[PDB]
Amino acid sequence: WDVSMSNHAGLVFNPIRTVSDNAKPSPSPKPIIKLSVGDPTLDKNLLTSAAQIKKLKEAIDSQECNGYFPTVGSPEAREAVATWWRNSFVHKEELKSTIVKDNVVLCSGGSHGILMAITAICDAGDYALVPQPGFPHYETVCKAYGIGMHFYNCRPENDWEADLDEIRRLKDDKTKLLIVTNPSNPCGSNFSRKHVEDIVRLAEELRLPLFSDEIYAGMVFKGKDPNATFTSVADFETTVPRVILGGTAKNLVVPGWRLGWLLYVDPHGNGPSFLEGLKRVGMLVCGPCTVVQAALGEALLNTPQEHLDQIVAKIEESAMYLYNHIGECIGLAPTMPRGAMYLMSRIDLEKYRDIKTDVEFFEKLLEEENVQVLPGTIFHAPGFTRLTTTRPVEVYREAVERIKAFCQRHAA
Amino acid sequence: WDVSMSNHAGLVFNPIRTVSDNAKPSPSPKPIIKLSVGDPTLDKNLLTSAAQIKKLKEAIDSQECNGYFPTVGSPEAREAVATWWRNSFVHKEELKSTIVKDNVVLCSGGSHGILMAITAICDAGDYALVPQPGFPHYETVCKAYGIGMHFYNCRPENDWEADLDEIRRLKDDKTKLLIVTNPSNPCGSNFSRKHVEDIVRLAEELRLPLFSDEIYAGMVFKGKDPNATFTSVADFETTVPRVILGGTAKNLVVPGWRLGWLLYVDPHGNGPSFLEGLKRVGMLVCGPCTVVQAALGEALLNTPQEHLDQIVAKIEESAMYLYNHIGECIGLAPTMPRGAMYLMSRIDLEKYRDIKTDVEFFEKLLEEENVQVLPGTIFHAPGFTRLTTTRPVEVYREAVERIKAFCQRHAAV
Repeated sequence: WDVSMSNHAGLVFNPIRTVSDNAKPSPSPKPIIKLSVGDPTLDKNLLTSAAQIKKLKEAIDSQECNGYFPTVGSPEAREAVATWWRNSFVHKEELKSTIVKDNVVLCSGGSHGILMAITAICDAGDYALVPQPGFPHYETVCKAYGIGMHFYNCRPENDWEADLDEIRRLKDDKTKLLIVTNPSNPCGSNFSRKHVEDIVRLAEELRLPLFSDEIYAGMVFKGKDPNATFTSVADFETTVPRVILGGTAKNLVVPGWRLGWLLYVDPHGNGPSFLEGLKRVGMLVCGPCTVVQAALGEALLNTPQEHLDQIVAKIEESAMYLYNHIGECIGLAPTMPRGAMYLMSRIDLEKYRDIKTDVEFFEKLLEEENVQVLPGTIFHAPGFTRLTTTRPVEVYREAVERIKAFCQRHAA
Repeated sequence: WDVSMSNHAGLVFNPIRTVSDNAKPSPSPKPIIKLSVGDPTLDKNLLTSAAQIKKLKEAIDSQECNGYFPTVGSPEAREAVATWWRNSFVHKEELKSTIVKDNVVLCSGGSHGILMAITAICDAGDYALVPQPGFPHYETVCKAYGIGMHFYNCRPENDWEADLDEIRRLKDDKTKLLIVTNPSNPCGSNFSRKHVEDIVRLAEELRLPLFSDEIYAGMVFKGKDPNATFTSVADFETTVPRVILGGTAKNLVVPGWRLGWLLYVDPHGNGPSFLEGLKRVGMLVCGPCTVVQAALGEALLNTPQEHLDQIVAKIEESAMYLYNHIGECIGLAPTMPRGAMYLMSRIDLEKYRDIKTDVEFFEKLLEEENVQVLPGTIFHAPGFTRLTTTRPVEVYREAVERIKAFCQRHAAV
């Protein structure tokens, strides 16, 4: 008997889980404080809309939403996605007619959407432009499908904006896709209208289709500036074929319902094969849970904008509290979180005597204070650490007290 | 601007969708009758359990089931699958210990389960042994990943049993997997215990992990033979590492909920890479809907057997109506359905004057009587036609009448 795994399976790696699963249990007799899990439902402080809950129960009770829906998603669900994106993130009235239900492909959460978007257009040997720090799943898909990766930087000095010139010099004859993430995981950044327009213009110039992971669309803190807003790559006049990832996992706090979508925007028809590929690849898995698709119209169009706003407003409160108090710990210099559910902090390793790496920082902090953060190395950001900002303030107060004490202790 | 789809996306093909979408709208005024659609929820004659739906609503209201669950599935859901399979299809007492929750990997319906099984162990250039007539998704996944297929025959004359000597003659050095389906789509067959045991023996002789698609597990008619029973590949003492596909899509008639599972069985530990491959491949998509997973304990372990049996009993009544009347049409010689939701009928094309293939039969019957069946060539079985059997008896009474007219009209004297 000589049974081995495939090479395809052999190449599948999720850095976040590897570090998590391999974390040694802490000897410290202190109730663990996890700050590394990007799940917004952990404390029951952020709830999903009542409109969504109610419709989901009615679709189940009607017994007419249990059959097979088309693999791309039901017409009704696809129209709700088109309508919500149009109304919410498309401000120029002339571009509103470019967002249509027929260019919407449903998927089984964000990870499936990513898998579909990359493998619809890239073949083994082809290259994708991926951000760093960046959400680890782009690399997970590329590695397993033998797709090359060119990492372009997002610099903390410029509020995590992308190094447009680095993208420009890296592009080559094998590069078929440009991936951007905004708002960002793990940076917690929110691109300004100018920076998004420049990314779109660069794609145009470079002749690259654009995959924009906009799953945190609209989750922008408005407390420190009520004029702050989200800029979708959909709100621009351009000849660039764009594929936008959206979903309800983050803004409606139901990530386990595995509902997300791919929105293709290409009014001048420069990449119709992209959309065709998306439909082809979706036929391997066959779409998301139909009963959840039936509730989507209601969830997006019948949920008051205030419910969405209050979720973000609670995050902001915890994000701002965390940012203010983390700075106070020897060696930790936080970047300002503008939205999403994360806070990225710089670790000044020279201010410690035993700690030499961001990974080492993670390891010792967990071991001594039973506080779990993620090492920036996982996201291709040595020297930084990722913290979640979705837990109640009371959790961070306790956690920062512990991080402080540990920081003072390892100080040089 | 040169945006071209990848080769992977360009190799993805679904024969059922192609035929259905390219079907010409019929000129006949008679209301359309579709016997081609494999969805059991169409007429609302088959309903899912109250236990399942209730727990689903309770899980939603609780709001403790909306977060992330491990990608292999929640422990509770994995325990329910292990417990329900042990309790239903594993009869030898000593073998019950071999079915455990840690060897269960949840997935997003059957289609996803097949994708994970085939790509977890086969690379481009490797071959898999695939049945014919067979469920198209095996080929869909294989063609798309550049995995070669050795087709083995399931013979109509032997009750659609797998031709074991042809399997043995096709196995080669690149062959990494043996795929079996039972009960079958589209044959409607149910393997006797004896035939399943030789499938297991042959898998052992060729040293090939077995992937058994048992999504219709337990859906066997008990009206002709009351001693009839489903025999899962789990119920045998063997060295063969087995991956079994199971789900709620067919027995609990909720296919759209996208819930299925892979059950790895390998007590002598001859292929642990296979289970690991399953966990790996699943990290790309990240599991099924958590709210659906949270209702699975209740669905399998709290739905009375009477409900499951009653669904099969209604399918059986429609299946037996179809079988006893389809044979009255000139040229249609039906094989007998033992389970699942399908009926496979032979088409003796020599008995007609204008009809040469089964695709012609499909098109002309559609064009003239507005009755849509599936051409057997889709499943790699020319000269046959697949009919669904889950619709009410009234649909078959009118459909047979139109087909009998059609066949008499094109019959060669």
